[PDB]
Amino acid sequence: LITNYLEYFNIKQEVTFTLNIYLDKSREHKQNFEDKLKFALYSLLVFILLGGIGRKTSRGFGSLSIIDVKCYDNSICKKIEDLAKNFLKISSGNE
RNA sequence: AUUGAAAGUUCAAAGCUUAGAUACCCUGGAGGGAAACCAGACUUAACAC
Repeated sequence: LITNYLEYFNIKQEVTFTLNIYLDKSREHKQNFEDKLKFALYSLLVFILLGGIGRKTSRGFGSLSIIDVKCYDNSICKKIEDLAKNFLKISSGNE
């Protein structure tokens, strides 16, 4: 009971992680792979911008924030790289 | 009324004897127990005011 109670307080502030994304190229452009993938990368950006990880993300906990994005295949993601660079500096709320 | 008449190719007799469907021969080669999946959802009640 004490272990179960004390583990609950392992809450840290500012957990920082690196999310790598690998891609299987062997899975070809079957019908619409490239656009499906681009839409999925946009969905990932929208997740990083509007959602969080873990429990009760609907109440602010686990809120995510971008620190650095780096593309490695421009032809697929170079419109997500900059569009996420669009969040490394936010002067005011209206912006 | 004929170079005729008469005359059982018959009798006895084991397709038997010896003889190994045996000799050589890998159920082996190839093949990812993987694929997908949020430990998460939410506060409510009571009376006082």
